[PDB]
Amino acid sequence: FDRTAKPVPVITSEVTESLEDMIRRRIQDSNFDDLQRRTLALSEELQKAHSEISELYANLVYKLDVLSSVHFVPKPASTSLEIRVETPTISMEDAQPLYMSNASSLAPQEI
Amino acid sequence: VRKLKHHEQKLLKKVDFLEWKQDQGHRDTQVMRTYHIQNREDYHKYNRICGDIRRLANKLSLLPPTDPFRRKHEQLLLDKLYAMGVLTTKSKISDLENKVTVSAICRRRLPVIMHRLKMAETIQDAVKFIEQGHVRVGPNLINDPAYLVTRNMEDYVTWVDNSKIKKTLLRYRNQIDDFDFS
Amino acid sequence: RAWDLIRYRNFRTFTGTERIQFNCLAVDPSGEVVCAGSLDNFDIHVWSVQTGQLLDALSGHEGPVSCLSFSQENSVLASASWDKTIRIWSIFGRSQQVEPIEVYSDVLALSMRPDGKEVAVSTLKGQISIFNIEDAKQVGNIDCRKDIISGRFNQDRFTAKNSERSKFFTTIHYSFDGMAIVAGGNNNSICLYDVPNEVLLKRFI
Amino acid sequence: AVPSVQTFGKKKSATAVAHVKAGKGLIKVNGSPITLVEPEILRFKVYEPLLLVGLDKFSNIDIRVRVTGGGHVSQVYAIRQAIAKGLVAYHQKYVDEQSKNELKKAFTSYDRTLLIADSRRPEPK
Amino acid sequence: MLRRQARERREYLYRKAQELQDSQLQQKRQIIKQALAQGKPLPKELAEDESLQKDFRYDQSLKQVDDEYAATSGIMDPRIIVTTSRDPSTRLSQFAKEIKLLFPNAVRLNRGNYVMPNLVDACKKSGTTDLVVLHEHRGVPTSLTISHFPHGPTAQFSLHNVVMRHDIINAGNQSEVNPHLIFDNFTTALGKRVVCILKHLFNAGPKKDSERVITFANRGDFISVRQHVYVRTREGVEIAEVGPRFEMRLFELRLGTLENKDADVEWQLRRFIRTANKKDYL
Amino acid sequence: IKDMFSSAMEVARFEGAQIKTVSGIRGEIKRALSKPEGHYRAAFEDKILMSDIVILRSW
Repeated sequence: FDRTAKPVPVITSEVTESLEDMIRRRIQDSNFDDLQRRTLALSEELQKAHSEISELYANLVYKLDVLSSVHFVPKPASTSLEIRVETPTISMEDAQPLYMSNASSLAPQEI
Repeated sequence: VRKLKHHEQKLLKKVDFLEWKQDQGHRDTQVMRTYHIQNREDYHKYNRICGDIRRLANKLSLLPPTDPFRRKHEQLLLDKLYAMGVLTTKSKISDLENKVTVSAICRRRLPVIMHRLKMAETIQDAVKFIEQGHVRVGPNLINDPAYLVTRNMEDYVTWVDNSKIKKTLLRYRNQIDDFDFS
Repeated sequence: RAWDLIRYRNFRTFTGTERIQFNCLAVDPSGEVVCAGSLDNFDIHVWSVQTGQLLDALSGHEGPVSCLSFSQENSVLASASWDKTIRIWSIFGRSQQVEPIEVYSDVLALSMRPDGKEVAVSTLKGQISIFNIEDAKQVGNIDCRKDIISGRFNQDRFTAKNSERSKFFTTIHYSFDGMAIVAGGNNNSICLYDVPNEVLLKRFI
Repeated sequence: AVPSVQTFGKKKSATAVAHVKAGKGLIKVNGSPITLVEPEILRFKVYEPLLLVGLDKFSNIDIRVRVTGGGHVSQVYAIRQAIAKGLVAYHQKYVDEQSKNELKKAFTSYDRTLLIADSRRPEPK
Repeated sequence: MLRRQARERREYLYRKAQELQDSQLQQKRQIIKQALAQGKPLPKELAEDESLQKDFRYDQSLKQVDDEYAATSGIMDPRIIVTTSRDPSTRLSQFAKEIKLLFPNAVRLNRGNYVMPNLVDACKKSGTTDLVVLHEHRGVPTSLTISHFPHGPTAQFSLHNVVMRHDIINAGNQSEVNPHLIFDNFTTALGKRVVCILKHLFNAGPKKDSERVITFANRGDFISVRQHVYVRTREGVEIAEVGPRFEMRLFELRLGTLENKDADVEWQLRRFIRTANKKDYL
Repeated sequence: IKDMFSSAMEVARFEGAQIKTVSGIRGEIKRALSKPEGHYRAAFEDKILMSDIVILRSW
């Protein structure tokens, strides 16, 4: 007659010796699958193109967020360096005849 | 004016009082009807923004293609213009000049969204329910018909609670509960 | 963002994973943990103060987190959803257990007594309820829909009596005595409810 | 017309549709008086919204309650829920407000399950 | 949440069905880029388009895991639930614990008088990556489904040759550390679906010298999975087996969760077909 | 399906066999039913009738 399905394969020791000798080949060569983690001027005319076009985009974001009733979807990434200057930190606050902080802005560890 | 004759015609080949090239096909009226927007200057208050999308699209097209600014910068923008929901898909970068239309931004209006979510029957009738004060976004009810609604914020429009129009809905399913005083 | 008041500077700028808005905030009294809540995500993000990583994304709300606040006594925190449920969290020390307390409508702007044993809520029906923490039950509730003055705007089409704009309270803060609540919303009026006697004291336009 | 108020009551899979209208003081469950509820031990589990607040406040009202679904017990938790909700939502509508906050503070101190459905939604650990 | 979780599915479909009509435009923009790079001739229907010509000036700046797993892929660890069918036999209630041990971040919640809606719907709420439910015949476990929760796919697996770990000996207890994986003999595009739907059940980025490795081997259309530990001798690697032996076979693949029962069927094992026994991954 | 095979052992010599019907639907015969001696469970591709006559081709 005629069948209709290759049945359940019988696990002989011959199958496993074909299988565990595969695993030794992929461990010892260390080529195996795994779910790797996801990490994380130029020209005088081109920079002036870049500087115009970011001044226009920040004008656009101010308009579009006002349409959207401020509910703003944040920017994905942001990496920046900044430079702080040691001042006696009455001089970082607004013009007013008092103060709350007397020491310098740079920490003693940071100097 | 008169359905002027054939010899009147050739001298007045160009005059027309209703339709001008300045007037630009009356596109501004033609989409004010389809979305039922209240004040006239509302169109060109969008069409200044919807033009300003394309002017930023154009100069960002004039940068060279393998520039990690330019590749970063419109995909930065299509994130926002899809979150706000003016454009259907995020894939094409040339939706940003071709699919950004006023009728795209004029259907994230609140009364259109109340007609999309099948709240009111028609689109004029949704303006009738907003102006009377039956609809709300989260805590506070909204009263300007022309409230833009973010695709994220599009989840949260409901009928305002204890209203006479959210009471009638619950009577149809025979599921009122006056401990809520619905 | 964290800030210093001795030096006027950020310590660290805590951020999420997928860049979410943050409405509200809760700080561990022993200043180790800063929790924040959204409208976009409805997951309570949790940052450590030292390491700017997020320790954990506390989740389990339907609808956004309105407010978040910590006990100053035993440092359990309690969230305030818009799925009409206060959910009180216990996040310190091998417990990680959760207790939801259902309320009637959307809650917003929670606040906790300095006892650390009661939680005062402001729902959207107007009514302010006062729950216990060690039990899930409530002590009592005080009714705030009537004694709220509401304005009719200029562009309105409804009477000021039957608009549902402003008859709830978008904030509450217990007094440090633990005996009085001051509430204030998008309305014209501020209130001073007494907590045991359950009656307002004076209403401020 | 006729002043009525409809409230629901829900335990495991049992609903309870309690119409409350101004009347003479009869209280029916499925076209049968409330003194004939089935489990006969839990009959005082449905006399709780009668006897907590005081039986005087039922002198002018009708309580027509009809229930489906549930079992023997989990219907008795539905008729005690919809009578408490149907009483405390008639005093905010057609009787005085200060009655309602007296009731809602009475059912609360006794058992809060009378008012809001204790939904035992799952938890994964 | 319930309305939000529904409407992101609707937009994910319209973002997917847009790509099928824009796959044709995706193909033609390869031709424009190459002919601009190297090669003069340019085909007829792409010649007469002025639409696609102006369209290309923006389109020149454009550029793999599955689309459901794409947002999380390496960033967030999965948290998974192994749960059992209904009133389980005490053999399979052991066997759900070997599935709870074979993955990391796996908790075992005994199921009884839960419905599949309120166990799904109370899991999207609490937030889990996916759901592992088992079935059995007379103690021998037979079936197994993995179903990614935020409207993600599901994969009903039939598993034939099982050897539970509690049968063997009191040899000890498993390593439970993050495993390396081994995927063998996955060539088909449907085979890559089963890769990317199984792989994300493990915590991302295993160490280079973690000691237990979980092989998923596909000889003869039966995905055969074994659990191994290894140490490396002076010459060869020497391994030994702990944990379950499976044969396994997927037989239907919905695009919804296992709740849904009317979602779109990506793949379905046809048994009753003239060429059923012929092909592989069919 | 009844009275095609005499014993429950006779079915076991024939399981996995591509059974077809008059109506034209296919299937396989899978397990020998025990408590009567002859019958067996068989999964078709669609709902077989009562009025229908299964035939297993053989040589």
